Amino acid sequence: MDVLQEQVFKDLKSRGFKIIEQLDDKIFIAEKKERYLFYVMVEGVEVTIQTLLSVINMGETLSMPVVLALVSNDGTVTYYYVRKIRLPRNIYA
Amino acid sequence: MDVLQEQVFKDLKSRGFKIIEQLDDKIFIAEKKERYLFYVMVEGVEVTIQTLLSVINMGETLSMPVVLALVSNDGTVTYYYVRKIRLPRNIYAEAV
Amino acid sequence: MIGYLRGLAVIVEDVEFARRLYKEGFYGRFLGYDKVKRDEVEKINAPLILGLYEALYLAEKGRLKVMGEDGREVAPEELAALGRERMRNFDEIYKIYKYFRDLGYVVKSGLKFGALFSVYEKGPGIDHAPMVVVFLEPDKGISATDITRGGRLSHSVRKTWTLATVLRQTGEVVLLGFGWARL
Amino acid sequence: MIGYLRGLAVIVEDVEFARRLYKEGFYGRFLGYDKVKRDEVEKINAPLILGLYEALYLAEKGRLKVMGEDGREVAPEELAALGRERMRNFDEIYKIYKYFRDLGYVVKSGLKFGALFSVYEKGPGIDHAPMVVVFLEPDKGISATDITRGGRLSHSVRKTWTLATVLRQTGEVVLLGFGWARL
Repeated sequence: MDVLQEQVFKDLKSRGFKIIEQLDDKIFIAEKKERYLFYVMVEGVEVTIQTLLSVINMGETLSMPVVLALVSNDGTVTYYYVRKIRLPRNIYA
Repeated sequence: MDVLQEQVFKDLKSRGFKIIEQLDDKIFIAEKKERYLFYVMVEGVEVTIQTLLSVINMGETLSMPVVLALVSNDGTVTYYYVRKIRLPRNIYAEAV
Repeated sequence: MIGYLRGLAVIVEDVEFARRLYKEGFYGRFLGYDKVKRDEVEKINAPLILGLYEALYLAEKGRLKVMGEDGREVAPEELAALGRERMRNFDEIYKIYKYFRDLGYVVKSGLKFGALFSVYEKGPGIDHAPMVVVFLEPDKGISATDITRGGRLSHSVRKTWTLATVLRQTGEVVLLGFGWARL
Repeated sequence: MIGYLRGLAVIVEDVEFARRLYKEGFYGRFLGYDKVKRDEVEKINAPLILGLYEALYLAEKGRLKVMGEDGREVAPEELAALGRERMRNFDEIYKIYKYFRDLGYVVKSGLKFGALFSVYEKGPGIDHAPMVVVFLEPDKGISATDITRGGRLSHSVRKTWTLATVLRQTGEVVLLGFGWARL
């Protein structure tokens, strides 16, 4: 089906992740010591802020850190953590 | 932008430029080794692509390189050259 | 408590006031110094420049009275109208500025970093070492390339950076933190 | 000269063909490899993946025949329609891809750089030094911060970078070159 997304599965599997569930296009849970919620972002494919915020919220609900799996137009995969910050008062204020 | 623009004049003077002519809001000619056409851009203040292209074209018309003087919201100045590229065919292109 | 509006920045000519602003929030920059430390402030006698967001904030708090070129007081709402006229997204950006400042963070220009703001706990220098804050404008989506770009702007080996936006529906300021994941 | 459309990329399973594409202008990437040298090619035995812009370009040039999942030919027109519907600004960005490619330059993903494309004369790898190409989308202006950002994305000590855009009114691809001026 989708060779770019497939590159993500292959990559994670190569380092001992198990794929637990696919929730949607682009969204899946996988595990290696802790479960993470993955969101695949293909180069050139824009998503709305609302979509991103929703995925981030899903993570909070499910109690799982969110990882964006970035995929280049020809299959290179790079991972970023993302979270919604709750910025505390500065201690050194 | 009195003051922000003035920061650019002060900085160039410090660097041994002289100011030759003010052409406009935010456009001027100044000289050190050669003459350049300066265009001042303030942090946060957007300028259309047409505007920038016009300035670059003025430099071509006046025969002078164009320098963008970038000014932070509190008066720090950084300079970039800008030009319109005329991209040559790539001599190293592999045979097809 | 006076500063003068001159274009898009405000200049404080009363050096004793200038010093108080800088030692009490690291507001502004002294010409032509930088990375001024608090303990060298007293031996500085130069004007202080405040950016429009800084000046507006201080006016709101009211730690500054801004005087225009015609000798009028320039009220907060006047400052904001000027910003809105000249700077795209001023209102949203100010909200972000104020968000960080109200929580006790030092907010400075992000221009040098290619970003909206640089945000500090203690102060620029010294030490430690800005959080780079990138703006998400209205109506704009996000893609993979935005994320790696932020990572590049980062000065951390972890490639950590923050995205700031204001949600149109609610006006909520929303901050997202990103960092490289070596999975 | 077959490749297989699978989502938003095309896979070439014919290795001898893949080697030719790679030799004849550094099209695509071999799975499991990067920056493969032109000589090293003969001892690679991996599929080649082609990004959509690459595949479209090669298809238009009659150098690639693309097959869909149903086993039918996908014409250049259908490839473009797929890109347009999934990727914002496809048409404009392809125009830019083509501009560089038609002039003989190797045009590669910009993702690692936080940019639209990375552009080479001799390719990866190498030697070497890609031009970072940043996109100016429709109806958008430029600010000082955009310029310093590009400077940060650059891998040159001169902070050199290229802005690429398509002019609304004329359709002209316009390239601007920026670099840090030490005055």
